[PDB]
Amino acid sequence: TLNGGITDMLTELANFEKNVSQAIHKYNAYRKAASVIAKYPHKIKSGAEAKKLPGVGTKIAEKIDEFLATGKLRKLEKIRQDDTSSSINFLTRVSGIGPSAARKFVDEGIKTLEDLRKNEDKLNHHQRIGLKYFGDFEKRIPREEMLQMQDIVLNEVKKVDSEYIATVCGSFRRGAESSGDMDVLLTHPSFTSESTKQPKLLHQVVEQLQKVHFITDTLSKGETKFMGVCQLPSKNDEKEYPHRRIDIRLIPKDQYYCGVLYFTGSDIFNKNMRAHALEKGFTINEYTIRPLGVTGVAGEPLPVDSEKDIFDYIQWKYREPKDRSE
DNA sequence: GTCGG
DNA sequence: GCTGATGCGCC
DNA sequence: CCGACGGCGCATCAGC
Ligand SMILES: Nc1ccn([C@H]2C[C@H](O)[C@@H](COP(=O)(O)OP(=O)(O)OP(=O)(O)O)O2)c(=O)n1
Ligand SMILES: *CC[C@H](OP(*)(=O)O)[C@H](O)COP(=O)(O)O
Ligand SMILES: [Mg+2]
Ligand SMILES: [Mg+2]
Ligand SMILES: [Mg+2]
Ligand SMILES: [Mg+2]
Ligand SMILES: [Mg+2]
Repeated sequence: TLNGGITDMLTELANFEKNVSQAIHKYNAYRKAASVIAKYPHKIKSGAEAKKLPGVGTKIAEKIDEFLATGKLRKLEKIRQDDTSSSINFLTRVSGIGPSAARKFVDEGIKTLEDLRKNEDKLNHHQRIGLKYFGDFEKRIPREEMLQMQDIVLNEVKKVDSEYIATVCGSFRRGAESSGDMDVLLTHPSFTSESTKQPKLLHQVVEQLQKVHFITDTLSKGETKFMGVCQLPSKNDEKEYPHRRIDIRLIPKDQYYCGVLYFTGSDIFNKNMRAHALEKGFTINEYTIRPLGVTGVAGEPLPVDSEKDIFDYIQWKYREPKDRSE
């Protein structure tokens, strides 16, 4: 936690701009600045030193000088002591409650956990499950438990059809000692960029995981993306494991490398890499890397035979999953 | 809030 | 129905 | 100073 105080301050400012101000670009500006300062291998002495880093301008430099002087930020001190700002920030921690829904609830007098539980009728399905597991979803997953969850998913997927390949991505594939949730990239030979030779390919895997009581709830479900809740089985007399968030993304098998690049992240690494691609006249999504024409229209997919191939196109040296974190 | 053109 | 916009989610 | 800021899946709603 070398520049922990500064990165915490910038994260708190980011969350305010997203949750209260609904200023997504100011949120992205603060997260970018937080990320670059976290990687900086010196104790920052002044704002002028911070200002030399990319993504740190005049206003963040001024907030760092204030922070290093006083140990706090008057702007945050005031945000913390404002009821409406504080209420919106709390409600946004419930899965399914974003900035819009949070501000709506605060206007209806719903500002606390007790207010939410008294007014379940006013919540959509996602928001009901977010409230139900509010405590559990706050908790991080030790790598040891992620390895157990991996064993269940991969073995259960193999039982449905041995042609499925399931890859656990997110912070796990970046080699983190704990993860916020479980992200599963799924492929099957019968789903490519060219044809859907089999229907219900994702449905069948979700059903199997429900059948053995691993998946416990569904937040949303379509043909390619599942968003739900799972839980490790516990032994006799021992306390239940917390309920965990699970994302399952079915990716065309021929577009695996763009898919696994997307799903490995981190989110800030993806934004930086995709931003850099545009500067080099390319657009990257989870399916393809495409060149941009003179117009700014995306051309045809370029050939990708590895993660590294995508880095080569945008003239970046390969970063291993472990060097893509914040 | 930042920054390259 | 459908489409397009918006909210909230994922990395 | 200015335009751009990553890209998209699913749920929900307004308008036809
Ligand atoms: N969900 C997945 C995972 C992998 N693959 C394919 C892509 C590659 O052709 C091969 C394995 O690639 P990986 O990047 O997963 O390689 P590993 O690091 O697991 O193993 P190795 O280094 O031996 O290739 O399987 C796939 O179609 N679907
Ligand atoms: C950090 C100071 C702010 O920078 P931004 O362009 O969000 C403004 O300079 C003043 O703060 P605000 O008036 O409270 O937004
Ligand atoms: Mg700078
Ligand atoms: Mg939230
Ligand atoms: Mg995340
Ligand atoms: Mg995750
Ligand atoms: Mg996730």
